[PDB]
Amino acid sequence: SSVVGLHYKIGKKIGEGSFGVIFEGTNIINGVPVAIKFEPRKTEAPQLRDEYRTYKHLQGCDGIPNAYYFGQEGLHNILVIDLLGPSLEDLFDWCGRRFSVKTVVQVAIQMLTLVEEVHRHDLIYRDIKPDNFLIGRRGATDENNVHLIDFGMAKQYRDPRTKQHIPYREKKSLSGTARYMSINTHLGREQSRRDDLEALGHVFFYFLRGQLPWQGLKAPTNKQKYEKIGDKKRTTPAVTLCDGLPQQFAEYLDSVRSLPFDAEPPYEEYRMLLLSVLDDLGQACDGDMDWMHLNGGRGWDATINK
Ligand SMILES: Cc1ccc2c(-c3ccncc3)c(-c3ccc(F)cc3)nn2c1
Repeated sequence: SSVVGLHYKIGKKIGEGSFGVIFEGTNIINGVPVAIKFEPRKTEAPQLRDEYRTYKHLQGCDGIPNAYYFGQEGLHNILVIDLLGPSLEDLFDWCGRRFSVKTVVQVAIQMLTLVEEVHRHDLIYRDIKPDNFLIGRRGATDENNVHLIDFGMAKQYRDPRTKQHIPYREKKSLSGTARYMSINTHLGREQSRRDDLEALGHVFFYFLRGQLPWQGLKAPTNKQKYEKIGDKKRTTPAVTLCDGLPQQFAEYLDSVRSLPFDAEPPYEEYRMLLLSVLDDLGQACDGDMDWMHLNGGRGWDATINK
C-alpha cells in the first residue's frame, strides 16, 4: 500500500540513521511533509516505540519535531515525525569541513539549549554527534534553526517525580560514536548530563578545526581503537585543542569535564561564555550561518551538494 498510518503517503527514501530505513512522505489530509522511519517488527531490542514516546515526552519543545503516528502495518513498525532539512554534518561537508567561529557560537548555543531541554525532561541523550542535529526546511520559519532527532540512545537519568539521580556505576559497554563521546564513556562509566555536554564540546572543536586529533587512529580491533581515542582525549589538553581559537571553547570543555556526576550543569553560564566570543571578535548574534552563503547565496541544493 502506498499509504501508511492511514494518512501518510510514502515518498522518496532517505535511508539515514542506522541506514535505519527512513523515507520522506506527505500527510494526505493536509499536505504536511513528514519523515517516516520503519523498524523490523520483531526484535530483541526494539527502540522505535520508546522513541515515539520520547518525542511525545518532549512535545512542544522547540527544535524537537512532532511525532504524529506510531503503528503497525504488517512487516515493520512505523514512526512518523516532522520532515526536517540536512544535518550539521551535511552542511559541514558542503562548507568545506570548517565552520566559522561565528557559525559555531550560534549553533553551539542552540545545541546547548536543545540538550538542556532534553535534560529538563529527565533524559540524557547519549548519542551526541553532528549527524543528528538538523536544520529546517527551506522557506520555513525554522529553516536555519538547529533541531534534534533520533532518541534511540536516550535514557532516563533521574526519576521524574522525585528528581533523584541514577546511581553512579561502571563497567558499561562502550557504544556511541567514539569521535565525540565523553572521556567517562570511554572508561565505561555511567553517563549523565555532563557527558552530553562534553560531547558537545568535542563537536564544537570538530567544527572549528575541521578535525579532531583522535581521528584517523588505527588498531587491530574496535575495542583497542576506542581505547586509543580515549587515551588521546586525556593527553590532549583543552588548551591545545583550541590553539588559534577563542579560549572560551577550551574553558567550556574543561569545565564540563570537571562537572560532578549528578551535578546540574550551568547551561546559561555556558551559553554566556560562548556568546562572549562574539563580543571579543566584534560580531553580532544575528543568525547568519555559513551554509546560507552556499551556491551564490542560495544555500545547500540537492543537485550540487550531496
Ligand atoms: C542520521 C539521521 C539523519 C536524519 C534523520 C531523520 C530525519 C531526516 C530528515 N527529516 C526528519 C528526520 C531521522 C528520523 C528519525 C526518526 C524518525 F521517526 C524519522 C526520521 N533520523 N535521522 C537520522
